[PDB]
Amino acid sequence: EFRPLTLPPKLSLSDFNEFIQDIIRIVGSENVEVISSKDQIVDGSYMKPTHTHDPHHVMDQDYFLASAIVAPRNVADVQSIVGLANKFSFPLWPISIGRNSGYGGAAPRVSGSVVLDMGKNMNRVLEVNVEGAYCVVEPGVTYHDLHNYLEANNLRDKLWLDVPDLGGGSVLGNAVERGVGYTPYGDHWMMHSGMEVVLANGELLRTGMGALPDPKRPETMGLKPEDQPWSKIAHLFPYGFGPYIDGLFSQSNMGIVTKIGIWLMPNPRGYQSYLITLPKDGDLKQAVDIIRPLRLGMALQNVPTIRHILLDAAVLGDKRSYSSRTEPLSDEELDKIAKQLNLGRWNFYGALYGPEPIRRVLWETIKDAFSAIPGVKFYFPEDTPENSVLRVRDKTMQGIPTYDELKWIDWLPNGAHLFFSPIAKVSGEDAMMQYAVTKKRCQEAGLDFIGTFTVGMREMHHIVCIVFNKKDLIQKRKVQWLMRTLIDDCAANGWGEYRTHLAFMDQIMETYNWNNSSFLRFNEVLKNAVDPNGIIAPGKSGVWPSQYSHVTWKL
Amino acid sequence: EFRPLTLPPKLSLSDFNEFIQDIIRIVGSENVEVISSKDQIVDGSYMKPTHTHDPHHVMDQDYFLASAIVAPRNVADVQSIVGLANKFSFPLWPISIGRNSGYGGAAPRVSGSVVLDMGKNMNRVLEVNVEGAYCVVEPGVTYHDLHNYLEANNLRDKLWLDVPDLGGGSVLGNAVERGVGYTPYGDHWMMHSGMEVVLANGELLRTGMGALPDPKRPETMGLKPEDQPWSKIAHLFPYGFGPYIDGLFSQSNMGIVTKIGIWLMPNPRGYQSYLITLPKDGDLKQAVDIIRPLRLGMALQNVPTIRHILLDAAVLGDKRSYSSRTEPLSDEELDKIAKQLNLGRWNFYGALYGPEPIRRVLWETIKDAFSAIPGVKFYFPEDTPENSVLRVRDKTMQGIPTYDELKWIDWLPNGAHLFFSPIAKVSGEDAMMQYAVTKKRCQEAGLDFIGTFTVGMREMHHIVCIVFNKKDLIQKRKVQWLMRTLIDDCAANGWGEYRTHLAFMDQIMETYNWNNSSFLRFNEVLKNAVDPNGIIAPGKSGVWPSQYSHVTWKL
Amino acid sequence: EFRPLTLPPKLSLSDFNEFIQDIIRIVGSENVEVISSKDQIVDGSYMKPTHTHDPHHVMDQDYFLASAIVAPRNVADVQSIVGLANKFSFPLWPISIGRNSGYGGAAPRVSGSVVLDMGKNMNRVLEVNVEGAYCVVEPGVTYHDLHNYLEANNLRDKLWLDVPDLGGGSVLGNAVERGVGYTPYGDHWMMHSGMEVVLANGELLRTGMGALPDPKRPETMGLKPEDQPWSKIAHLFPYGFGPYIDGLFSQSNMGIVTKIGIWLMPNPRGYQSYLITLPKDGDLKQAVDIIRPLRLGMALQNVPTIRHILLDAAVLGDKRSYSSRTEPLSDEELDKIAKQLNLGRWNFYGALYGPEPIRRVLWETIKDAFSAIPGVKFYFPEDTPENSVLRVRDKTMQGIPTYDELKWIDWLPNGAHLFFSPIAKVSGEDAMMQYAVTKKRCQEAGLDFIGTFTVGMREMHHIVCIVFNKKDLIQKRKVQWLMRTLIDDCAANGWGEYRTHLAFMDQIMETYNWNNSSFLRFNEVLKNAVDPNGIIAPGKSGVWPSQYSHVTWKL
Ligand SMILES: *Cc1cc2c(cc1C)[n+](Cc1ccc(O)cc1)c1c(=O)[nH]c(=O)nc-1n2C[C@H](O)[C@H](O)[C@H](O)COP(=O)([O-])OP(=O)(O)OC[C@H]1O[C@@H](n2cnc3c(N)ncnc32)[C@H](O)[C@@H]1O
Ligand SMILES: *Cc1cc2c(cc1C)[n+](Cc1ccc(O)cc1)c1c(=O)[nH]c(=O)nc-1n2C[C@H](O)[C@H](O)[C@H](O)COP(=O)([O-])OP(=O)(O)OC[C@H]1O[C@@H](n2cnc3c(N)ncnc32)[C@H](O)[C@@H]1O
Ligand SMILES: *Cc1cc2c(cc1C)[n+](Cc1ccc(O)cc1)c1c(=O)[nH]c(=O)nc-1n2C[C@H](O)[C@H](O)[C@H](O)COP(=O)([O-])OP(=O)(O)OC[C@H]1O[C@@H](n2cnc3c(N)ncnc32)[C@H](O)[C@@H]1O
Repeated sequence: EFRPLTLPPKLSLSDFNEFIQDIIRIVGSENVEVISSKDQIVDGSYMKPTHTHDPHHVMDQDYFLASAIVAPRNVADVQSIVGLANKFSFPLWPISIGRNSGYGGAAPRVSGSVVLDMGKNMNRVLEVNVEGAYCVVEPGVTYHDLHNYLEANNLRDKLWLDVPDLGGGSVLGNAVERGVGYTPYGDHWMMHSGMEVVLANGELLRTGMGALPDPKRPETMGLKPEDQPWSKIAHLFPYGFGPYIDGLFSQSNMGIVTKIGIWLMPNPRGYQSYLITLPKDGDLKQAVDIIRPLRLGMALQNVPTIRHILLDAAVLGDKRSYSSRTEPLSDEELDKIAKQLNLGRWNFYGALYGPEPIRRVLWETIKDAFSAIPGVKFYFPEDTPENSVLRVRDKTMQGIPTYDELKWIDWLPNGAHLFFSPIAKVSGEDAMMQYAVTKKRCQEAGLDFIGTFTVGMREMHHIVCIVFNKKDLIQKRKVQWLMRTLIDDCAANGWGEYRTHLAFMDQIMETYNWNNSSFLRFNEVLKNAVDPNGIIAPGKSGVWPSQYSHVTWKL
Repeated sequence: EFRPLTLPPKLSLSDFNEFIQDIIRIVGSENVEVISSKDQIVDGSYMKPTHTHDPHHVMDQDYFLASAIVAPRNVADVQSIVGLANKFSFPLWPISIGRNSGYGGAAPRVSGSVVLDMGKNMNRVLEVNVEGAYCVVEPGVTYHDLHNYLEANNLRDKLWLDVPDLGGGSVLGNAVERGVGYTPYGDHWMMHSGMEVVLANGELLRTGMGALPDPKRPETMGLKPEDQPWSKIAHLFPYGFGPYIDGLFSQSNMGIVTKIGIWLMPNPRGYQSYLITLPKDGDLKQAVDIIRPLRLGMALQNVPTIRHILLDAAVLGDKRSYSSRTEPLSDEELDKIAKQLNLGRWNFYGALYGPEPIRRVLWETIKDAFSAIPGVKFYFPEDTPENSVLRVRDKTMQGIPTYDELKWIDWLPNGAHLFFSPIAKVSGEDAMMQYAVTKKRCQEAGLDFIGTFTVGMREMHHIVCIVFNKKDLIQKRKVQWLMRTLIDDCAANGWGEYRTHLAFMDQIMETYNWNNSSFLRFNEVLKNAVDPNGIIAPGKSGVWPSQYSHVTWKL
Repeated sequence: EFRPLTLPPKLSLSDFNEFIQDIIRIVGSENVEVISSKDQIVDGSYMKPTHTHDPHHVMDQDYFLASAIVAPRNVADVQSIVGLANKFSFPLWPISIGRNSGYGGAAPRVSGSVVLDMGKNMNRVLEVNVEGAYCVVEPGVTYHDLHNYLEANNLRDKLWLDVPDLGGGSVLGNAVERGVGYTPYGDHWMMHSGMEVVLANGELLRTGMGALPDPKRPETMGLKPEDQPWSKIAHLFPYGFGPYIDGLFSQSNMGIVTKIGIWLMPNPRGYQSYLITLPKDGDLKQAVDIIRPLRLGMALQNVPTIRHILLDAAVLGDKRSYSSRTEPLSDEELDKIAKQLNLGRWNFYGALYGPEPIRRVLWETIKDAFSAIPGVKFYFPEDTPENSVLRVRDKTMQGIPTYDELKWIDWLPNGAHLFFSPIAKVSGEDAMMQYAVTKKRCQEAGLDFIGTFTVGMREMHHIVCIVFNKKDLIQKRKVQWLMRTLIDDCAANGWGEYRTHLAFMDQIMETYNWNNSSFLRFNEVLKNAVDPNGIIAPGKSGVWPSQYSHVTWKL
């Protein structure tokens, strides 16, 4: 409790101690973990994450690190700490889950900060409404939970989730992060309606229609604002009236979110998952010119994703279990692998939704569509092996949370994922053009290119999956080089990343430099006005309170 | 030029004069119209709007009024004036079109303000890209234009708009206002990607991916930031990286928008409009419980709208041309009218989109769906008269801009529309429950209830259409009473309005009072930080720069 | 001493401790009670009140609560603490008595505050002057005391008090609260002349003529300002010269009052109390049209009060001792009760004052007046039973303090009074019109309407007496609902409450919203200027120092 390994800025030890003390004096000694010595070395697991730092560590492991961690027990709690963080100018690092792995996990941008483990005690499914087809959750509600909640309330037969590759993340955190999932409810952020947050001054706020208060009633009298129910329309319409501010709340540091309204997808009455294996590495090109109008025409239902063989392969076994060769794999061993598995070089998964008479037609147009690609082959989970990736993806394209993809995090003995994610047009050319670049460097990096193009409706997210050995300093540096390098090129070409690890937020935000950082600047102004003190997650999205030296702080 | 009828606050005449002078000294005498005497009495037309005030005037006609008007010729212009408005603390009232009729039109919230007729000279279709299925426009681009643009470039066969009941409004303004249209691209605001605005400090900003700058090239050298092209992804992905600020830009006074990226809907390959007449006033109830899961299942394509007989009737002829009776019409004369027209009490229009094999099925489920409603009857524009509303709605549900609905603005000799628009759940009950309230007051008001429920996907917008005689002070007051009254009740019931005339922004913003105006307050803080001086449209969405007395200002 | 259960805002534990320490270091350990654990559960009694909170608790019992309590021993003391409250920004909650029960008692608006038990040691009758017919008192002087003081100085034969229903309250506190009593000296606040208060800066002030200092004299040399006598005219004329500021001192948080000049009523030379029972519930109507011109003509002497049967009945026995029926009593059981007691539905008490030749005439006009009401019946305490309410009221209408009315606080097993008190015109219509509303809700509330119209000379105070069970959370919520509900309606009708419990000060102050809170705003400005720090009773009368989030604070 007395002497963490790292103080936040300008902070005195006594102050830390007092601050930390009052905090124990509220959330309970149970709710706080002070980080006193390096024996923190304990990185974690995906099963039970470390909140102190970056598990997959690229910089010094100990580089981005908490001074201590706090489990607020309830909103009022969050409110009080904000007060203290304000009294002492101790800044906070709020997190729901811990899982922002491949992005930094629980590690705070600024070291010596306070990690606000929000999900610990705030695990509630506040509500699930069928007629509205939505749910309301706390940070702590992981996807699996949100799911089991449905199962145990026999709702599955009426409403469905939308999960990301992994089952464990916070439904809530992922949404503010603007994460991605598979069904037609894939765009997480967009699926929200009505949120709540403890702004910096410690004041509570609820968005959109969340502002229009539920009328009064004998049963609702005297409940803290926090515990008050919401208005009817709160979660069925996100806008409200006048300035639509929710966005200041995603991937920013404008506030601490306590709750959120997530739309649920009504069981559609028909579902069919599949694969369309692509034979040549260059097929990736025509496939896109293909996938393009189908998605826009909505012939393409959920989010199409087109996987690189190894992703699947890695999902399948370690790199070693395929070729004990320190260098990266030859254009040739892939094909060999591509065949060993019955996959392509490129591997397109999707799903059809609803009444079969329409699923049937759609498939015709698609199946019929991808036919111009030679050696193309179509499948249904049944037409494939038991360890089959497509197997998992079927649960996936239907809200069922897996955990199997993690295994690809295993390719290299010390696995640590990291993802580069320039966004590119749905153009086979551009897709190809992008890729070339990406791969080339992975090469240069001593790296196996590994990645996928998830298809947005009018844009495409290229996720370069960089595993790397968390213990080989030589490689990690190679990775940092690679990273920052790719960032530069991408932008050189006009492609921005849309999400990133802690260590690159800056470089990333700077790419977005039109008219002289005009945007960053605007932002700063707003962060200032609202977080006069910088307590809330300074450095996020590379945004810094004036209290922070851009000089001492950026990277 | 010398002596407008109204000065903005704390402004001296000399100052006005100097301010106004320098302004002529840039935009040209052509670009400015000084409002010197009441002979402004000239209200307008929909064909060529008055910018000085509120055409359909509820308060004193002259109540909300410009001191003068200015047509910025180009962005730099807008930038300079901002400077002047800042030099003199003269505030501005930016408008694209002029058409915000039923909301106030060109009338500025604060009188003596400067009306910034943005659309006058900034009429450009900057771009339309087919592969992206989007366009980029200036305030001045009205819908008809955006349309004729397609026609004259033979694009109609590939891309389609999404219009509101009327053809003339600014595509751009309507979007920031969060307006509504008919096709599946009905949600205007949501269809935007990449915008540009002159913030208050006069600095330019482009959102999302608009921040990621187009790489350099010999042909783009030396163009003002304003004239620079955009990045590839600029208009195909709205988010960018870090804080998603676009929303601060809709229905707010955070900035002056110069341009915007609007998604275009690719010609779908099949379209079928229709009507399903509802016989009993109470049918409105079951219809909704009906429409509800179809929209969520997406069986329901574009935005369903369920019209009250009179809307159609009024679209059809004046109230007099149906019953010279100063009082409002009897539950009975309607039915009589409902029959005279072949319509119902309630009248549901929609459209099917794409390949007939799917249109066909959909219609079955729908046609098949509404069958539980007795006396229900289905139609295609062909199955109806030539003056038929459905005729117009077919052009409408397909991006073709009409002008015919205006005629309903004619019901009462001096027609002036005004709309009340509580938002309610897609629940027949609630729908009914809402309505009751609404109508009851229209009664009390000496008013014909006239309205419609446009169906949002998970919420429903009830548009009460209040015509009223712009010259009968007795009635107008009745209307104000009605208004403010309805506002109170609605909220009493938990329904917020989402858009409103100038004269009620306040009352409206106040309904949104959860946790003590927590939201309004937050907003104010942001407006402050960014418009330290209050020049930009103070009072909008009922948000006021501290420079403004809430005491002297609210209503 | 070390760890109260609640800190005031932004306060650190060490600070509390230091603050609390210095305070012990002056007023004595005897004078302070630190609130360390929930074992505070001890609500109290009317005989010896709890200062920590709200005895009759509507919100969480523990909702509004002290951090500790302090008994300043003398003014200098009050002055020093003010200093400390200022040094630490610890705010204060000053109280004389503790009895503000049905309003909150000793509970501070803001929890974690310091309760300033002023009356503990400042119990003095500083003076009673016969020729002036006034007295001067400290907070601690309860009414009984002020009375016994007269008895033991044989003054009763020359001067008389004016008590409220209860004997125990602070004569002083009740006056600043603008309380009410029975004789012609019923308007407490108005009976004051010359007061003294420790303003926020810790500086002492004496009002009106209190400012004109008593000339110097050998015997008065060197006495603290506090102990200095007053000028002659100090207590016989309230105004002084220039701005009449006393009012900033009643029901506000502009200062801590240490003393006050209260006018005494000279024994009048004749007194006769009585009752005029009203038979029908609707008699209440004509009675008022009756009582109206008599009061204005002054035929009506003291404050007439017209009681609802149950008040008397409850004064008489518990509800159970009349009808074991969880629901509220039938219009019928009342009449039955009304008869069981010899009372009416409505029950008008009063008194005649002075020389019999005039009392005699008055009574004629009155007796003669109420004769138009059928079944009307007149009485003198003698014409009634021993447990008779009128018995008590005779002592009452003559300054003699009872304690018997408390028993009505007993109707329901866990008794807790609360009072709603819209003010209405002296119009039988309005009176009736008001009542209807009030009762209707009590209904809805599962509540027995219980109340009375005390007649002001040109306005009438309707005191709805809500008992309710302090342990039944279901009911309490019902009460809050009821409350806030009634508040809304009343105002809907144009009736304001004039006094209220802690938990509604806000809702109440907001009703008073003419011209946009113009008044509240003005007030705030003044509180600001004078209590730059907010230490003095923030939130009172719903007025909050800018140091206080209206967002975090209101209700
Ligand atoms: C390891 C991994 C990650 C991954 C994968 C697959 C694997 C094997 N899939 C594949 C993928 C990856 C990236 C992209 O772009 C697409 C696909 C994912 C997937 O399919 N879709 C995704 O969107 N992400 C995937 N990820 C990444 C990762 O698994 C997810 O992003 C997790 O959901 C993140 O973890 P979680 O524990 O939910 O978040 P947490 O550690 O709590 O941090 C959230 C961040 O947001 C802010 N924040 C969080 N909570 C709050 C609160 N309460 N208030 C305010 N802000 C909050 C913080 O800044 C925090 O840093
Ligand atoms: C008369 C009428 C109106 C109408 C109708 C039908 C009729 C007969 N239909 C039916 C309807 C009405 C309301 C609702 O809610 C639904 C349906 C409409 C329709 O089908 N859908 C609509 O969304 N609106 C309809 N309306 C209302 C009206 O016709 C439209 O809202 C117009 O599009 C508004 O006029 P326009 O000329 O485009 O706007 P303008 O006068 O320029 O003002 C825009 C406001 O927004 C801000 N703003 C505008 N330009 C800028 C710029 N450049 N920068 C910054 N802010 C800007 C301003 O605050 C301005 O006040
Ligand atoms: C329980 C009850 C209450 C009651 C009753 C009858 C019963 C059974 N009678 C009937 C009645 C009730 C309400 C109304 O409107 C009319 C009639 C009362 C009566 O006949 N007349 C009344 O005026 N009130 C009656 N009340 C209510 C209650 O009994 C009285 O209001 C008491 O006199 C209040 O208690 P007391 O102990 O005197 O006050 P205290 O707890 O010290 O608080 C006073 C408040 O004023 C401010 N304040 C107090 N002291 C100071 C000092 N020294 N400086 C500055 N401000 C001070 C504080 O804000 C404090 O909260």
